[PDB]
Amino acid sequence: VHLSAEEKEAVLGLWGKVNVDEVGGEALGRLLVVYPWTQRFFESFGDLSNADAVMGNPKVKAHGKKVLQSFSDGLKHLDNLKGTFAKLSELHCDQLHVDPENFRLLGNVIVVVLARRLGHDFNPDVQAAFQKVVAGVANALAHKYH
Amino acid sequence: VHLSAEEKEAVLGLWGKVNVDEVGGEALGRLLVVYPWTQRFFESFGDLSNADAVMGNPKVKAHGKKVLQSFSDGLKHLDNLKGTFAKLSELHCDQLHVDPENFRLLGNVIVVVLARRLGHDFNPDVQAAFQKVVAGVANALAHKYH
Amino acid sequence: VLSAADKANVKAAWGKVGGQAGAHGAEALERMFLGFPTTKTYFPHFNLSHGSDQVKAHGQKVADALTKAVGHLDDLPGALSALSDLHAHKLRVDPVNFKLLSHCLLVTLAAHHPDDFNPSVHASLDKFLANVSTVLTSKYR
Amino acid sequence: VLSAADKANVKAAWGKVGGQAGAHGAEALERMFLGFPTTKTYFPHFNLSHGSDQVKAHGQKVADALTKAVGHLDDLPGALSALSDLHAHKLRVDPVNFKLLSHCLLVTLAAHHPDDFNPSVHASLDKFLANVSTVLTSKYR
Ligand code: HEM
Ligand code: HEM
Ligand code: HEM
Ligand code: HEM
Repeated sequence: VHLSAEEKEAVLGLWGKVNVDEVGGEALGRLLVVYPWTQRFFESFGDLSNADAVMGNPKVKAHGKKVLQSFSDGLKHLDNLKGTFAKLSELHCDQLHVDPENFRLLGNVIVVVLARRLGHDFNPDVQAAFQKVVAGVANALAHKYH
Repeated sequence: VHLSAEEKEAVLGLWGKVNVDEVGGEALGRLLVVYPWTQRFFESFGDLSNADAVMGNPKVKAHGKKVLQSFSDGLKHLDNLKGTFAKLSELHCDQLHVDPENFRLLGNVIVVVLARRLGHDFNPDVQAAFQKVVAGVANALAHKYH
Repeated sequence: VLSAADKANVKAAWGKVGGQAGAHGAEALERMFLGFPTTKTYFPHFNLSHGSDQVKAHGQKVADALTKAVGHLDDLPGALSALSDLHAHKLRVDPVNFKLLSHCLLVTLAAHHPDDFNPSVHASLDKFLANVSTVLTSKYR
Repeated sequence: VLSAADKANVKAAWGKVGGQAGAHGAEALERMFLGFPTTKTYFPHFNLSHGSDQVKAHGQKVADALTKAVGHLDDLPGALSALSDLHAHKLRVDPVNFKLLSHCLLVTLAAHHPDDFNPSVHASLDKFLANVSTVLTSKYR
């Protein structure tokens, strides 16, 4: 991603404010509530049959934590996003056959949970820095598309 | 793209049969009548008021040869599509303001014109190698985006 | 919004497919499975080798639903509302995959009717297929 | 159209936004200009600095158009007629820019109303903006 220095400070500054194990959970349940075709891929996770059931689901919460953790790792490797996400794009492509368009949709739902949780601190500038990162991670999880 | 030896041979072999100039005039006249918002960037070419005016327009045709001829340098240069296209990706991004999804729609319009012209040679297997290339090309023309 | 021009071209193009519809519908699925392997995830019960009878049979079913749509342009909602329920609601198929099949229907028709797939028929079929995909992707709930 | 649950969520959620409709449309356009710079080209006549007056004024016009459409959720095509032909025919706005503005309206609304943006409201407001975008992009298809 080409982040200036003012943008990288705005991203790492914003990220110290994130409760990783609250954000990731809320972002994977809304992905499942808001774009129902994604439910198909987590159906081994239980009752995803309505908003409160996705949102109250143990495995949705624990797996969202894992998802937002991968973001954190990737945040201290912005110059080498591809290589930090290479094994994970093999998981998503080869084994899971998740269409790349959904990497982008989960990227933007995490941008909505962050604005919901931080309010004024998730200003238009911070969002713009952060949209670049979400595009880079989306492209990095799609590099191994065999 | 990580393209296989079989597939390079398949793409190149068949590109030898396409008259790059007649297919580029065609791809571009069809993007502009199928996807009419792409005419916004080609306001100067004149009467784009119906598909007979578009097709047959000297300028759509002249320009089309040039995008297909750039497609050709990208072919066998596969290993390095990101530098072959870096000049044009910043040209698109910063000078013309073309949103990147239209790089996917022109790729697919070249693929139906190749299917229209080569017919049986453009079988499902050669198509599959080509969807990799056109994905490759768009991804490269999208690099300098953010 | 599918206007008169597009209605008239859908009918005529599809007229010229005629009885090859189900062949087209199968070539198109084969091209989809080959060009975008992620779609294959929905067919684990099918044999997806070169010209499987399962693929050719399903190919016929898609082409007959597209002919029902071609004879119901003013109201594909009604015409395809049980097919909406099956793909969005019941099989949950990704909206992205409908454009990938459309695109592959178009490469098939072009390849097979080249002196008949012209710019205006190309845009009419592409709005037709985009309107059929919209209807089958309505019921997510 | 929207299901009855969706209409009810859309109407209450946009109902309690109230007077802030203008301010949210303004901040939605700022977050799209900054976040997606290709969209700045439709506005060269404008001054696009944070707190610009033209951006504030045009932000009210966008929100008032979304209140007319929350008002007529079933007259949605008739209601947005002038605006579908002004966008597709006259301004030739690329389709994807409507998916980007819609994203910046859901981010603006989450930021200002954390309380109210529960997951179902979020789902009803996305289907509401995707169907508003389909009406505005309808001359293309
Ligand atoms: C923003 C991009 C994404 C990131 C950072 C991400 C990260 C991860 C990680 C850390 C794993 C665990 C790998 C393992 O089990 O060894 C994984 C698994 C998985 N992801 Fe994602 N993911 C992303 C997007 C998606 C999307 C959008 C889908 C949904 C269509 C998806 C579906 C899956 C599935 C099905 C699993 C397996 C879960 C399980 O263990 O039960 N992921 N992802
Ligand atoms: C894979 C697709 C594409 C390739 C390889 C490509 C290639 C080119 C090339 C060869 C030029 C000449 C640039 C120069 O050196 O001055 C150019 C110009 C241009 N391209 Fe593309 N392009 C692509 C897609 C697009 C799309 C889809 C749009 C429109 C929505 C676009 C809009 C333009 C415009 C406006 C020009 C300048 C036309 C003029 O001369 O006024 N390009 N492109
Ligand atoms: C152009 C739009 C499409 C049309 C017209 C369409 C139509 C149909 C029809 C007619 C059936 C047959 C059901 C019956 O026998 O009553 C069906 C089933 C099905 N469709 Fe589609 N379909 C379309 C797109 C898709 C896409 C894009 C996918 C996924 C990549 C898909 C996946 C399925 C699956 C998995 C089934 C069930 C297969 C089975 O019978 O076991 N369809 N479709
Ligand atoms: C999805 C929500 C949208 C709505 C409800 C909407 C609504 C409107 C309205 C009410 C006007 C004012 C017309 C008038 O009364 O003078 C307008 C103008 C315009 N809109 Fe949109 N719009 C939307 C999306 C877009 C998008 C995505 C773009 C492109 C990035 C865009 C670009 C414009 C431009 C260039 C004008 C003309 C501005 C001027 O000359 O002052 N709009 N829009």
